Amino acid sequence: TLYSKKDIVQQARNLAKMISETEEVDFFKRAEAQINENDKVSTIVNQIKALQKQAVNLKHYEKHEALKQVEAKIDALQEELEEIPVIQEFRDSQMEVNDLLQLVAHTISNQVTNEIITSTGGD
Amino acid sequence: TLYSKKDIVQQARNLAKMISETEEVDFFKRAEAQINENDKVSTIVNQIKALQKQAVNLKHYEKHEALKQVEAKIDALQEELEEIPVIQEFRDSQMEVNDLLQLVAHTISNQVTNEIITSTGGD
Repeated sequence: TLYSKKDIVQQARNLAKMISETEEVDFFKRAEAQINENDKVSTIVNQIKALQKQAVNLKHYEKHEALKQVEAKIDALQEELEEIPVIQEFRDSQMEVNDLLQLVAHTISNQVTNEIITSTGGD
Repeated sequence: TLYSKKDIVQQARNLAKMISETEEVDFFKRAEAQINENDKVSTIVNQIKALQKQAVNLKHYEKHEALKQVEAKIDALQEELEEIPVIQEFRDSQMEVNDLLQLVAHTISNQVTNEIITSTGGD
């Protein structure tokens, strides 16, 4: 009997659980732990939050010129955030995990095509 | 010990082999067999081929007006091709397989995030 879509979904979840037990995701997890504890990241994320609250207010009241300044402040803070060591580590771990996922997707896609070819021969 | 990228790739290939043994891919395979044997599809695909050969020639010699006619002929034939029953079946099977693959990708992506959350808690 053929695998049902339901079987495949369960098997895909099993693959994901193993993917979550790779050095890549292990890196992402400890990196994430470090940015949740870093004080500088906390200070900056809060300031950004506060400014985004003002932004919504300024646009409501159509304070365009004032909005531009708040937006400049947010851009300034976001770039500062990315300069932070633990943030750089986090971004690096994110990429490692996203690249791994893409590899899995390509592998699955390419293997399916191979299996279909070996079974049919292509059209 | 954590799974290595290599382990994951192998496991992804195993998932693909099972995916290739679903009703979806089984549908794609018998649909593909039918268009490779259909005479009308063969006639049209060959005519399209021949015209694409003329197209390359016309553009080389810069026969723009003439190229436009050859391109119109190709469009006419392609649409005729899609009207063919066995082709409609093939397109339907292709979608079933592509939708299944997308589901697998989403499932893997969403389960990884869940596993990371249950292990860390998110950032």
